[PDB]
Amino acid sequence: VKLFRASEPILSVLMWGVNHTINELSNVPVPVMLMPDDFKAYSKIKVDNHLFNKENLPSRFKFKEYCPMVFRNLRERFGIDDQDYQNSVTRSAPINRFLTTYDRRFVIKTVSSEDVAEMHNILKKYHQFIVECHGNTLLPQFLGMYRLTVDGVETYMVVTRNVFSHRLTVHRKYDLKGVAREASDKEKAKDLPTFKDNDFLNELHVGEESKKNFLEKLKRDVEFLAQLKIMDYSLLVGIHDVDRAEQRFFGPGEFDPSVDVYAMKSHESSPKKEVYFMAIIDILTPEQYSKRFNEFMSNILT
Amino acid sequence: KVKLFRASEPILSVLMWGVNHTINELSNVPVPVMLMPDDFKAYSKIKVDNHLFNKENLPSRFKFKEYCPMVFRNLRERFGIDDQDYQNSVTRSAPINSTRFLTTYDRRFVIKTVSSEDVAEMHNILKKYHQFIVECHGNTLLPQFLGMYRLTVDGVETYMVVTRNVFSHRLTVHRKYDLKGSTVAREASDKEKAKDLPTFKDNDFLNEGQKLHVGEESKKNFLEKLKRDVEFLAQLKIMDYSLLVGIHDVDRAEQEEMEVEERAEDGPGEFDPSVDVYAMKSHESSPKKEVYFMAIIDILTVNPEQYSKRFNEFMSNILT
Ligand SMILES: Nc1ncnc2c1ncn2[C@@H]1O[C@H](COP(=O)(O)OP(=O)(O)NP(=O)(O)O)[C@@H](O)[C@H]1O
Ligand SMILES: Nc1ncnc2c1ncn2[C@@H]1O[C@H](COP(=O)(O)OP(=O)(O)NP(=O)(O)O)[C@@H](O)[C@H]1O
Ligand SMILES: Nc1ncnc2c1ncn2[C@@H]1O[C@H](COP(=O)(O)OP(=O)(O)NP(=O)(O)O)[C@@H](O)[C@H]1O
Repeated sequence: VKLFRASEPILSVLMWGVNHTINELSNVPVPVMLMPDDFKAYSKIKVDNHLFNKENLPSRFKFKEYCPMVFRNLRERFGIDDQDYQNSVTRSAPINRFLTTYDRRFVIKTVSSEDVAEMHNILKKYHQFIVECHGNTLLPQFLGMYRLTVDGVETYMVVTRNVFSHRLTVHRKYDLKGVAREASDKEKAKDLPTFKDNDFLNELHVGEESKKNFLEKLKRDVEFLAQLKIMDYSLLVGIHDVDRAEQRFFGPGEFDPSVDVYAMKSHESSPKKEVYFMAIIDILTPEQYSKRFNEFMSNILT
Repeated sequence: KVKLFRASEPILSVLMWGVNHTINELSNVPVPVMLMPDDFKAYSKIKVDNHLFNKENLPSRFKFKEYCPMVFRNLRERFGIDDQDYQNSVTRSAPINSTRFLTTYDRRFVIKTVSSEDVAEMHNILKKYHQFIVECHGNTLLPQFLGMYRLTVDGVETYMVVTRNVFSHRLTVHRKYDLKGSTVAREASDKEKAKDLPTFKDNDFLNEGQKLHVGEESKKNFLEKLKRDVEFLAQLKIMDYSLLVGIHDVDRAEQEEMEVEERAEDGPGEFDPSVDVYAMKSHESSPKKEVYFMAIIDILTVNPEQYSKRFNEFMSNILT
């Protein structure tokens, strides 16, 4: 029995909604190819309950899903099962605009109508690239996109794969832009600092073989982004120090590569034993920035 | 596994979609200790406007509304009907027709199109009808109401009520009567009489000498329901409802089926009573071995009191 209990009503609708669309999809055959109309398509449902089912949901709400077929394809191409995706959103309320699913597998980002429009502008080209690179990318993985309507207010959301491990704690964020920007004495007053380029140089050893696959990947992504006149991303980086973690059951530095899709173990010949997470984030908003950024990352490996 | 909701008309698709939708929704909703007053004023409404998506069987745009869902789920429970079952009967394959007199593909349930006025009359009587199904434990010749819906397709509204079938989902009806016990000439038409399975009326039955012989403990259970049922209806300003009577001929049912097997080369007279709920066997010492099906239908200078009494006498006499 899926109650849709959640702190905010808007969260209840997101749960209700992901549940609804995925069940509905399980009844729509998986086609032999996507079609052009699939990229212009959506699903809209308006609910009006009167004296019924009022416990966790609002009685009146709308739920809209953009290009359901495309995103179910992307999901597949990212090795994510629909039932799993559904369980991660519905089984428990997502948690703390930036959300994670209760199990930390997926990130839910609130976005503007301009973003949704930008998404539409890039989606076919972006899909074709996921095909061509067989899902092996450092680009953000777009899992679904929705418009919720609660109390006449519209809210747009994109679901992506979390960059960080869903289990392994993180101990240092780095948002790497590639001009100077640092961390705020106000932001450094928080438990998990979001440091930038300048702070990174002021303060990663994966080997020479993973670099030969990371950079292979990263450079092709950055190319594709340029040609989309997309600029202003970051590369998000995470660090998990194993030793500190220690201070039936899993173990230290133990992770599932098919789940924590961005996770990289450290070399043997390397200072502390740690697990890194790296992927490209925030792409919804060219060549200079791609050369200037691609070079910054390459200068952070050995 | 995949439910296409494929059907002869878009309206039936939407019917399938909607029964599927609501039963599924309902599965996420606990089962209450009691119903509350508002449960009887309650409804669910859904509006779908898909665009370029999922258009093979459903329309892109439709509405589905279910009346007092909690109250019908409860009716279903008291009539010994699982919601998953009910749902599979409506959604596994398209219902078939006889819009706008359908049966589920498996002949368990009947879907009747009704009027707006009918839907109103259901609301009027619903609180009373429910309480009646309570004190009578589900034992009644009255219609078993399992659901009530409004469909909107092409901006047209269609009202439908689901009942349990009076007839067997398995055994074959070879003859049927619709009886009111009226004073007026009730006979089947020239057109009716030439139909495949004509719906005969009071005077046909009478001028035909048929009695039904069910034998005592059956006759008693039946007549007791009838008295209680019709007295309930008369209480609720209800008139013009009929006793629906189907006859099944076992012998003819053993030969007809023996014709399919033969041409296909190129128990008998019994039924689960928990399923065929209005069926009674013919009396041990009767001519033909027969199964009857009898229920009241159509409840949505004569007044209701007199019609209740009258109807009851005629009915109480249709069978020895
Ligand atoms: N896939 C992901 N996995 C884990 N964390 C993520 C993921 N995507 C985004 N984030 C986080 O979500 C964040 C959004 O960044 P936002 O920093 O607050 O930038 P900002 O410009 O400084 N704030 P704003 O004023 O709203 O523009 C960062 O903390 C990211 O680490
Ligand atoms: N054109 C419409 N658009 C949307 N809703 C409508 C429309 N027309 C009728 N309705 C609603 O559909 C209903 C269902 O039919 P209505 O039969 O008379 O039921 P009711 O008996 O009035 N329900 P209740 O008051 O609980 O006894 C109406 O009351 C309206 O709520
Ligand atoms: N529960 C039921 N099971 C099987 N048949 C039913 C059931 N309820 C009603 N019927 C049908 O109802 C019939 C006669 O009345 P019903 O007519 O179809 O309403 P009506 O269309 O308003 N009046 P009419 O069509 O002229 O007889 C029978 O022939 C049955 O086919």
